[PDB]
Formats: sequence, C-alpha cells, structure tokens
Amino acid sequence: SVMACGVTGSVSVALHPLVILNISDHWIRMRSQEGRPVQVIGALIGKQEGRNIEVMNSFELLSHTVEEKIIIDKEYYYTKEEQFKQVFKELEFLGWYTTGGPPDPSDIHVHKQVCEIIESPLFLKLNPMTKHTDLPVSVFESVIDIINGEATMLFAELTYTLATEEAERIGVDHVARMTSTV
Amino acid sequence: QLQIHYKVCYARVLDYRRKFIEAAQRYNELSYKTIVHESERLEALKHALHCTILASAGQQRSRMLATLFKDERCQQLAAYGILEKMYLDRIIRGNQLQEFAAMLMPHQKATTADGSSILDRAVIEHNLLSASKLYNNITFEELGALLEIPAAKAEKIASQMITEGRMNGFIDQIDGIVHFETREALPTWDKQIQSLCFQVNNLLEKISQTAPEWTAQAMEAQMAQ
Amino acid sequence: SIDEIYKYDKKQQQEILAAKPWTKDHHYFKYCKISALALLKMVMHARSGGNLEVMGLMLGKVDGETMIIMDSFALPVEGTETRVNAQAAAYEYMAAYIENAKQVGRLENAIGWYHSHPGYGCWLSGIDVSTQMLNQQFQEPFVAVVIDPTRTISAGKVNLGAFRTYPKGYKPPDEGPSEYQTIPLNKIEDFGVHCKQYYALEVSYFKSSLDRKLLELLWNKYWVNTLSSSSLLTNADYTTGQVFDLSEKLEQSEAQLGRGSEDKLAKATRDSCKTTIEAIHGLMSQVIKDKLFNQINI
Amino acid sequence: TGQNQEQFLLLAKSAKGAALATLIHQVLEAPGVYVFGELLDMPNVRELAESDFASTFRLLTVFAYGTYADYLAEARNLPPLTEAQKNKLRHLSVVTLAAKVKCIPYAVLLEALALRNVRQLEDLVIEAVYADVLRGSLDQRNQRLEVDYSIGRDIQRQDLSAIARTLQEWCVGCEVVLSGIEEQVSRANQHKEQQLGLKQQIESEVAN
Ligand SMILES: [Zn+2]
Repeated sequence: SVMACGVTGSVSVALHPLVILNISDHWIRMRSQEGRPVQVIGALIGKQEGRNIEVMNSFELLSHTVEEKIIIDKEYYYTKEEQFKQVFKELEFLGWYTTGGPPDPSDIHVHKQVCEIIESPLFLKLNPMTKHTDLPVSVFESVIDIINGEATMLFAELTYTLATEEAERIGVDHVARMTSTV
Repeated sequence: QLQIHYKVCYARVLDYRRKFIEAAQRYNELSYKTIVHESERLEALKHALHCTILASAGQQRSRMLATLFKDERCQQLAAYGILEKMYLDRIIRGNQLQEFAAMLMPHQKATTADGSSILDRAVIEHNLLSASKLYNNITFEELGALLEIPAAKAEKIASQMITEGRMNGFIDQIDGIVHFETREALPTWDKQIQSLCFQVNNLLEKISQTAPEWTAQAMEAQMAQ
Repeated sequence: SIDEIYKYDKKQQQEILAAKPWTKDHHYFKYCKISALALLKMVMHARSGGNLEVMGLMLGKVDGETMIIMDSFALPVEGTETRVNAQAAAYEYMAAYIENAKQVGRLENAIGWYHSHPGYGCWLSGIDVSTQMLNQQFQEPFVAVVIDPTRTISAGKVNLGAFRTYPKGYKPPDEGPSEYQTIPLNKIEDFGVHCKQYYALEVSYFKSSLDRKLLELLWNKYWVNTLSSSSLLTNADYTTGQVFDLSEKLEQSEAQLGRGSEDKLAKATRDSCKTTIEAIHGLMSQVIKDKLFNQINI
Repeated sequence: TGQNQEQFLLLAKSAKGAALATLIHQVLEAPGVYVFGELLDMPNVRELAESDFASTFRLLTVFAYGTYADYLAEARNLPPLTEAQKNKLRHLSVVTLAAKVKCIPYAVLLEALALRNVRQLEDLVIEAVYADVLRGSLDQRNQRLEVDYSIGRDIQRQDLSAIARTLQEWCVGCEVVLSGIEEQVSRANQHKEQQLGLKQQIESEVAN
C-alpha cells in the first residue's frame, strides 16, 4: 500500500457529474470495442478559485505502452488543449483520470508525466467493477516525500463534494428517473 | 558537485536581484537533489520558503506556497508557522513577523518609500483580506488594533484595496466602518442545509464503518415498513 | 441488453448510407435517441452560454427510422441565430476535432447540430430552417436539436426538441398536433412564418449499465442538492423578462378588444398561467425546505 | 481530535496515579484536543476520582461537560490553569452557547467568558475558528456572533435520550412533509381528471 497516508492538503474539490458520465462512457465504449474491460485514461478540466478546485469537464487522452510502462502522448494533449481553449476559454487543465482499484505504481509513473504539463495535477480514479455500496470515485493529490534517503512521489486522498448546478441537477435527475404540473 | 555549486550561486544571485519567485523555484529544485546533503537540502528549502514569502503576491507565488505547504519537510523550518498561516489565509501578528524578519538577510528587508518594507505592506494587505473572511463588518479603530496599525492606515489601505478590486466591500466614513462582502440571506440558508445533510451522510457512513452489523439489522427494518 | 446500442458497426452504417431510405420518404426519420452523456453535455454547454445562443455538433448514427446521438461538442462560432450556416466558420475545427476523436476511439461521425434558445423555447427560426435545409441537402442524414437552458431550470423539466426540415416546395400531410409553447413577441412573427417548414421528432434518452449503477450511487449523496436548489433567484431575471413580454402581449390583446391574432387574450392567459405556475412551484420547494429544516426547535 | 486520541490512549493504558494526574494537565494544555470522552471513561482515570487527585478529575469533568463560569465558581477547589487552558475552556463555552442558539450577542459572551473588552472576545473567536472548533462570522455593528457550525463536546450517557427526542421530532417532521406531498399530488390529479370529465360533458352537449 505505497501512498502518503498522512496529513491533508487543499481539501476542496467540487466534482461535476458530467465528468463521471464522461469517464463511464469512455470505459463502456472501449470495453464495447475490445470485448473486455480496458483501462481508460483522460484529462480533467475546470476552474481553480484559490484553494477551491471545480472539476467541470473531461476528455479522452492518447497513450502508448513502451514495454510495460504507460506513456502519455504529450503532442496530442497540446493539440487537444488548443482545441478546448476555443470553446471553454475560462477553463484550465486540472489533472487526469483513469479506471481501476486503489492507486498503483503505473498511476504514479503517469502522474509524473502529467506533472511535466501542470504543477499540481489532481488524480481521479473510477472503479467500474466495484463490489461496494458507495460511489466508486476517489480523488488524490501528489506529495513528494523522503523515505530512507529516496525522494519519492506518493498520493494523498482528498474528500470531494458533488456540484450544485441547477440545470445539471435537473438533467441528472431526468436521466436517473427515465419514465398534472404539480 | 561544482555544477550544483553553480546552481546554488545562480539561485543566490536571483535572490540578491530580488527575483524571488524565480529564486524560490531554483532553491526548491535544489532541495530535491539526493546527491546534496540533507542539511543543505533543508537550507535550500528554507531559502525557497523565505523567497516565496517575500515574493510579489500572485498566482506563481500562491502555487509555490501550495507546493511548499505540501512538502512535509517544511515542518522542520522555523518559518513553517508563517507559511501555514498565509496559505490558510490567517491573520499574521506583529510578533510572528518580528521573528521572521530576524530570519532574513539585510538585502531581503528592502524598503519602498518612507522606511516601510514590501513585506510590511504585503502582510497588512494579507491581514486585511484575511479579516474580510472573519467579519461582516468592522470599525477602523478595531481593525487597526487587530492588524497592529493606526486606524487611518487601516481605512486608507482598505479603501485602496477596494478601489483596486483586490477586496470586495464598502466603507462608511461617518460611522467609521468597513463592510465586507456578506453573501448572506437565502443562498446561505441553502448552503447551511447542504452542510447539515452532508453531516447526515458523514454520520451514516461512520455508523456503517464502525458498526456494520447494526447498520444491516436496522437497514432491513426500513424495508419491513 | 442495455449496452447493445453502444456497439458501432461501421459496415452496417456504410450500408445504410449507401441505401439512403430517407430519399423514399420525407417523414422517414421519426425518432431521436439521445445518450445521457450528450444530453448532459448539450444542456451544460447551453447553460454556459447564459442568455447568448451557442451551438455545437452532434456525433452519432442511424438505425431504421431512429437517429441516435452518442456525443456532442461545442463549436467556436459567432452568429448562432443570425448567420445562415454559422457552423461553416468552424469547418476546419470540426475536421480536426473529429480526427483527434478518432485517435481516442470515438468512431461515430456527424449526425447533426445542436444550438440553444435561452428563454424563448424549442423551435426553428428562419435562419435555423435555412441552415437545416442546407444540411439536409448536402450532409444527409442530419438532425437539428434545440435546447432552452433557461426554461429547463424554471420548469424543472428538460426543454429540448429535435427537428427535421421539409424540402423546398414539399407540403406536410394532414396531421400536426403541435405541442404549445409560449413564444415572445420579438420571435413570434418569424416562428409563425416558418413553423410548417419542418417537423418534430419523438425524443427519447438512454444510458449504459454502468451509467445506471453510477447514477444510483451518485443519488445516495446528490439528494442533498435537491433540497438546496434555490431556483427562484438563480434565474430570476427570466420570469421578470417574461412578465415584461406578457405585459406587452396584454397591451396587444387590449387593442384587439378596442375596436377590431385568433384571440390574443387566451394566449396571454396561458402564458401568464405558465409563468405563475413555475413561480408557485419555486415557492413550493422553498416552503418544503422551511418545513423540513426550520420548524424543528429544541 | 483523532490522532491525539490514539496517541494519548496508548499512554493512558500504560500510566499510573501521578503519571495520569499529570497527563490530564498535558491533554488539557494541548492544541486540537477538545473532546475527552474516551479519556474520562477510562478505569485508570476512574481510580483518581474520590482519591488523592480528585480535583484533577473534577477539572476534566468541567472541561468535558461544564463551562468557564462553572470553573470560576469552583476555582478554589479546582487546580490552577494557564492562559492556554483558560482559552480552550472559553472556546468550549462558546461552543455550548452556539449549541443553544445560532446568533450570540457580545454581552452574553463577555459575561460567560469573563472578558472586559470586545477585541479580546473577537480574538478568542478567531482562535476558535483557526483551531477548527467553530465556523461563522462576526458582526460588529449589531454586536453579534453569527455561528455557522459548532462541534460536539458533551457525551452525556444519561441525557443521550434528548438527542433522540430531537431526532424523532425531525423524523415526524419529515413524515408530515412526505404525507403532505402524497396528498397534494393526489389532489392535483383529483382536480385535473374531474375538470377533464366536466369538459367532456360540455363537449357532449355540442351535438344537441
Ligand atoms: Zn435557433
């Protein structure tokens, strides 16, 4: 269980449910194409107001595997950024997402690559094969610590709330319900 | 080693040039180098922290404050108190600044006009903004007393910050009171309801975590009704 | 199988595009299936425009008489609602977006365009009709989706329509119920001129098995947001704007009674009813909140 | 508190009379430790009650249940406290006031915490908000403290029922609101259908 497991950080992440559906759809579509569950990876965009981070949208990222390690295509990201900046001018790259269980060495390797793009990226993990009764979404920050003389990166989990957008609430409710004025 | 000695010198030159955010970044990077002795890595971190505190207020400085606050090693530094307090938007006392000012080199105590230092003024402005988060409104006499400045200066700087758009509020000069952006009424009621129901969810999750047996036993009773 | 619709069959799509059954019938396409993802993204984009019209492209496919929308994306264009084929200015961007989408496994191609009508209902204006007629002439199969984000919020129900135009010269058949919407006086003339040049598709929504699971688990915490909505002040300016319009409508209905279009007062009465009913529903949620959290004591 | 609970419970199970008596003076003079429910319920600290260090147990009882005024009334019996401990007990007294009412006037605070000027009180409320004990905002003009959130201190085994007495009072409240909707919705249909029916009668008289 190699991660931080100590003091809290920013602790102000507001997540929009659009992002959860984006990631679900990404995983469902890749699973449909390959006929088996596939780990999917992408970018998280939104706003940062001081220590409050608002995760508003997301998009799929391109990657390759060199031997056994996952490499994010950085040229693809910068191209995608030039494209999302035209329609979401007020939004910024906040971090990345992937699917699976608790964080692992591969997630740290990729997180370091994302750290080459932005200073303090968030990491969101979604478990589409959950056995439990709580929403299988977790958010993490990275901390850089020294253990036995080795300066290493670890994840620290952050608590998060769901967004309070009225139109989004009605949309989500309408989707969840799927069927007089009063 | 010689290459690292240059890098240290380069950071020091930036420090001495008052390029504090750039110096802080270079010092911070030096603090990560495992080939450098632990004591000197911390000296580098301390230099990064001091330069970040002294840096001009803004996004790059705030991002570095966040980077340093996430670094557990900063808790071994005497200035951690100050770091934490500004990162968390807390009011910094004269006494705490006195000690920090004693931690600085002469060149780092640079003064703009009539003897007043950049840091003196930055701390007042930080404290004004921090006070705006504690109060809905406050008198200039009290605000001055809390910030350890004359009441006229508290009014003048508050007035400047409001005009400059760095603080939201308005001033009543006859009653001698500054009013801070309250954001009260009905939206606050909705936010308090959210806090209450979030407390409800946390309480249910903690009941299920600490005792799942009774949680299931009482969960079946809801379906029985 | 809930997830069967997510399977993309390229050859089957090519076969349908080679067959072109829509050329045999101008009422061929009757249904519009929209993914929960595309709905949410379009409503979120529409709300993000505020009181200004925005537009985007929809990615999807066809299946018999049904048009399927899988995804959508915003276009960085000016002149939505004023420029015919405003989307054309984003041609280059559309080509690159789709190219990049194909790199990450988005296989569905352009199926239509969406745009917003903030506070003035779902229908096609003259400009919209010209745009959709162009799209159906050169880009068929294509559909036009219109969303009112403002009315979605005020009514607490999603305000969306899917439309297809008739070719120049072609007349619709006998049956046209036309579900009534309040149209403001600055838009009603153009609405009336073009309302018979297109038809509305039957809209339905879908989500995946995982979406289903995740939305139930989201609800286990998202219920808090339903008891803290505050809808009366979020978009207040809308109801005050509608009342202004209602007042001018009533002025015209008074002029109709003066000396001497088909009963303007009844229309205005249904408008005032709708606006008031929305307002009272807002108060209903506020009173419910007051009953639950304030009237408790020690 | 959370870390300090385990950290001092580890020492509590491995300590004797005098060491526990001094440990009480160490837990009360430590930042973040505002709840002493697990520490007061220990058998090791139960031995100190009615013994050589009884006033220290009474001091722990005041810090876990009572207020600063209760300490002032029994200051001759209770052991002396430093400014940090006096502050902490004042913070907890403000929490008790905030548990009673949402908007606390300065007068009630000045009288309950035994303070002379307004800034002392304002600085104590700042120290409270900064130690994550209270949440809220101060109003100077109306001389009132607006409390947004206050933590739980008193455990109260005997008075626990009162919590349920309010919880049920909320439950019943919900049970009314729910039923209300069920009825109103029903009425909203009961009218609609009726009206439709009536319209269908009027429309049937057009043929005549
Ligand atoms: Zn339009």
